[PDB]
This record gives sequence, C-alpha cells and structure tokens, in this order.
Amino acid sequence: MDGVHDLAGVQGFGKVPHTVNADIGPTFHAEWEHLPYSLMFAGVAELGAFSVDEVRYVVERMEPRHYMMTPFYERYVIGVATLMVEKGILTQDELESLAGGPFPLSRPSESEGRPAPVETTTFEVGQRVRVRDEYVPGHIRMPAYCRGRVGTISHRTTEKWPFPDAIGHGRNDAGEEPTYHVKFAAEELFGSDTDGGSVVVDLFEGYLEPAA
Amino acid sequence: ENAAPAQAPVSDRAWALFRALDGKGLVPDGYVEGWKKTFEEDFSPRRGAELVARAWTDPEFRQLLLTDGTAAVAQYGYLGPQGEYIVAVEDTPTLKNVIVCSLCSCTAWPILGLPPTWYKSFEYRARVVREPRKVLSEMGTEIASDIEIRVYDTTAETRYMVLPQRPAGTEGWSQEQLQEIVTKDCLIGVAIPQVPT
Ligand SMILES: [Fe+3]
Ligand SMILES: [Mg+2]
Ligand SMILES: [Mg+2]
Ligand SMILES: [Mg+2]
Repeated sequence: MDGVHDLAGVQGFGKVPHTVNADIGPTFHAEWEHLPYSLMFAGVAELGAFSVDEVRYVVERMEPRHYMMTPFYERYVIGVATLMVEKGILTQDELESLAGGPFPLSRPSESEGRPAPVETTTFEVGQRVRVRDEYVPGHIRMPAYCRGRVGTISHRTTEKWPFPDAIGHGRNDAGEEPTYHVKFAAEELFGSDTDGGSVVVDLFEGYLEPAA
Repeated sequence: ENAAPAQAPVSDRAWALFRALDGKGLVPDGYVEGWKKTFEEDFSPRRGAELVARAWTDPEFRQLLLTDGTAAVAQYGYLGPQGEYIVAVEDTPTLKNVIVCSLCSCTAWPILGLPPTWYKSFEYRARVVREPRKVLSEMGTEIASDIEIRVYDTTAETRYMVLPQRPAGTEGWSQEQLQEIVTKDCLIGVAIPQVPT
C-alpha cells in the first residue's frame, strides 16, 4: 500500500528528537501505554483473532492525516480496536460508550490482498536480484524506495514465514517463504541525493526476481 | 479542511478497549499486567550489552553470534517476541551499521528493549535510510569519510543488533565493565561505545 507510512526517503523532516545516550525516560510514559501491545497479544495468541501482519496493515489503513497527527502507541490503540470491530468481537458503539466520546477507527481495506506467488526463485548469497516492479494496494513489506531496484543477496533466512500480502489480510493462502537480506548501493536508491553507503532491506522471496 | 477528527482522550479510549474485551472474558486475569512487567523489566538492552561483552572477550562466541545469532542468543535464554530470528551485524574499521524500521518500529525487543520514541519518530524513519551520516552527526556521532555506513531496514522477521567495535582503552576489562559502556544506542547503531577519561 503506497500510504503515508512508507516514509523512508521522504524529505522535509527536521532533526531526530534525540542525542546519543540521552535519557529516554521510562518504557511507558503514560499508564495506558502498555495496553495496545498487550491487547494485541491477547488477540493474536489468546483469541487467534488476527495476525501481527494484520496489525501492521490496520495501522497503515488509518486515514492519512489521522496517521500523521497520532502518537505511536495511540496508533496501535486505534488499530487493535479497529480489528476487534472488523472481526466481530467488539462494536464501535460499545467502544464509544465506554470511552465517553468519539473513537474513530482505521478506514476499511480497499484490497482483498493477494496470495503467496506460485512462481518464485531460491536465491543464493552473492546473486544479483531486482525487486519486482509491482504495485500492491493492500499490505506489502516492500518500501517503495527499493521497487524495481537491483541489489545483491547477503543472506537467505533459514526459516520461512507467511507472505505478508496474504496474512496481513487474514487470507488462507499465505504459504511460507524465506526472506533475503538484499544490499543496495545508496546511489541505486537515491542517486546523488544521499550521504550513505548501502542499505540492506529484508525482502520476502516473492518480491524478488533475477536481475537482468 | 485537513482538521483532526474529534476524539475522546486517548487514555479513555485505551481503557475503553481494555474494558470492552475484559468484560467479555477475553483477557485472562493478570494478562496485561504480566506483559507490562515483561516489557519493563525483562526486555532490556542490558541483555544485548551482555551479548556484546561476551563476543568481545570470547572469539568462539563472537563467531557464533555473527553466523547464527539466534543460536547465540538462545544460549542466554533471550529469544522472545519480536526477537525469534536474530542477526548481529559487525562494525569494522571501514563499516558502521545502523538499524531502523522505516515502515513502523520493528526492533529486537528482548535484547534491545522496546524502541524509544525517537526511533519510532517520522524523522528517523524518513531520514536515516537516505542521510544516515547527517542523522548520526546531528545525534552526536561523527562517522568519518573513510567509513561505509550501512542501514538495515527491518522490513520482515529478521531482528537485528549491532556488534560495535571494541574501543581502545578497554583491554583486560571484565565482562561487567564492558557491558556498562554498551548502551541501547550502541545496539541500535547510532552511538559508538565510549570509554571514560
Ligand atoms: Fe516496525
Ligand atoms: Mg510512497
Ligand atoms: Mg493527540
Ligand atoms: Mg457514529
């Protein structure tokens, strides 16, 4: 999904609000902040209602201005609540009644997702690969800066996982794929407009093809 | 008009979500309190620091940590949620590694701790992939010309930690002494371990 959450390479932001080893305070800066992750785990591991991938995608589905003005942990309150309503576990009415006021949710999905690709390649360390030049309106774990770009395999995982573009929509056809650490030269991603060296992106097999 | 939607206070919304689920019997007794304790007291960068100090003083372990980070971390019993497939990446005299999750906030929770606000910020997510040298400099870490910066974007299930270079002036230190100068920021890759003067 080419949403505002795909922030890598966006220009115009100011300084990162940190200097090294500065005090970051407590883990939680408010008494409610442990709730989104704890209730997500209730949903994933105790109820089986949704996957972690579905949590990432429901946050991506916040209305874009809403996303940009909402602090991190609040985005996951909104995302987990949204999934509980969409799965039929909770109603928005009851959430607003308990909350004492409005509880706007993420927007409905506009994609049914897609299955794990049937045709893929097992790549080896050192091989050159291109990121498939594809546009996916639902969940995908490919940041747009690497779409269509060429890099080299530095690692193939020894484990496999469900394809995000399927399991992030709760589909039954996510299969399993390994992922690949793909090293890109900074100039391949941003031309002359970068001060870095290389970027390594961890890309599912189904996002890749042999280069040239 | 680009205005924010009306919303009840976030505390009220978060506790409403808890109560709605709890009131339906869907949240076991003690469940969210147990997770808060795990997040606050068990997931910690002191664990990644212990792994770094061990790698610095034990060549055999260093080699395992760099080739099979999951196995190395499991010897310490530090695998966990958001930390099940671990890769450690080695800094060298010509290479500085830095970690981000540009799409959200993914972090090796059990050995780095939960990410701090700045790592989840839009500023870090947008900028460190494209101008990591400038970002690190602004944060207080100068990385010279002679060193490649390599940014790892945490986009799938690999969860990373940086194995920083061991600084001069620490020869012979105990693992406890070494652990002390390996901070959360050193594990993320934005800081270099510092030796007091
Ligand atoms: Fe993330
Ligand atoms: Mg975009
Ligand atoms: Mg607000
Ligand atoms: Mg209404």
